[PDB]
Amino acid sequence: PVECFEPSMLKKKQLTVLDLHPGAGKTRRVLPEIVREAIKTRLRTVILAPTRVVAAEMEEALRGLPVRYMTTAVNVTHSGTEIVDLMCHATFTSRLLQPIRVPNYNLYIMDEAHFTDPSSIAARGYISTRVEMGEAAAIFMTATPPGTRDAFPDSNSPIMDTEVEVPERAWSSGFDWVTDHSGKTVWFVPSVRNGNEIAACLTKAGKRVIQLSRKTFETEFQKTKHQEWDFVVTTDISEMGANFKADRVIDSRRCLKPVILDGERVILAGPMPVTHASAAQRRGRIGRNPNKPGDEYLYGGGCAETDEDHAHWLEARMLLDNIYLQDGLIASLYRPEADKVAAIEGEFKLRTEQRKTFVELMKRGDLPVWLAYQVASAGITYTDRRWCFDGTTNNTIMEDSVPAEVWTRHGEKRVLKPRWMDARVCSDHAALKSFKEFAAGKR
Repeated sequence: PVECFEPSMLKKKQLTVLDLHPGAGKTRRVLPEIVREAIKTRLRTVILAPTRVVAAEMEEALRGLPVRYMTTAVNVTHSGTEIVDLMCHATFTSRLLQPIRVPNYNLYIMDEAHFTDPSSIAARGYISTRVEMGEAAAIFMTATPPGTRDAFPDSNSPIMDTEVEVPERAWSSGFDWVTDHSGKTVWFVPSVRNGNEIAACLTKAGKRVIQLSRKTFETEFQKTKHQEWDFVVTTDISEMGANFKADRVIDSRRCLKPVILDGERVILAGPMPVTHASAAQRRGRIGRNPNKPGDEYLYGGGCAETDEDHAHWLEARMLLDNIYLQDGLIASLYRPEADKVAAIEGEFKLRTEQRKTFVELMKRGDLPVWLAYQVASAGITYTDRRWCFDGTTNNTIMEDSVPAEVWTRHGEKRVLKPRWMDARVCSDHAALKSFKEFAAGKR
């Protein structure tokens, strides 16, 4: 595997995967070395961060170098002469779908290039296709390169890996090893609700617990830096952009993931096995300090053998089939990922007007890719929300165990019952609030 950057990697037609184990200095050391060389050789460059949190960490590593930050996660003074841009994976792919002039970047740098968000998968397909066509160079950085299946990468200090029965519910006995520990534990859970139950159990046992989710990360993660705690109970939000001074990770190795059932609806299936890349990220929270040997990773089962049931792979093809490349050429998925989907290239290419609807439903509408595709390919216009109310009864959306209701643009209170059901529009309070506002015609 390639673990060291060399300037020769910046030549066109080169796609290099830098296999950088957790704690090896991917962002603090390697990324600045790449960016410095790119600037010196006058290469127009885009740096692709998986999240806003990671984008902000990159600015710290790149501080003082001329980078244009195309994210509101960073506020610095641009000189206007920067040739290096920085944006999130989703921003990049979203811009590819717009009628804009996507610059001809000579170099693409993708951090956390294992990320399986549809926009990340699609970005890797676009980038790798451009490299194969001879138009650019790319560097993909990750602890787990796409196509590899090692959940136990290297670390700065040896990690003790033990498979155990991991509790996934509150317990009154049977798991003394959880609470007998005198150190600090990061515990990964599949959902906020599940974490609430485990955190409540630990708190009743006298432990100090901080809970992390996407909603609460900004305020609560700071508390892990400045307050005493025994346990961090966190969703997958902490697989990237989050480090802890801990000596143990507990990982049930399960997650929820969207799955398309019978091509007809999307459910949040699981909890079911996490991917090797995710398990490696979770484990990678510990074993980071050479002077603190003895860290422990306690895990509850195996990783996903196939992630092909994950809806994100098909969604990535829906995005890529609708990104213009050259004379109606369609990019392929990155080769080590290409067999995760069984659709023919072009199956999801929409004609001009339906494609514009698709794009607007994802951007302004903030709908999942799969759902936006169903609506746009049905010939529905962006502002016509009648489909949110005319599904079959089994598509009724519930709020607190009663049918959810919305005041529509036409002044009628109607039960939310979309023609196509995607569990991601109502999987938590924030999602449901957002979909209600969409159904009411408020955006």
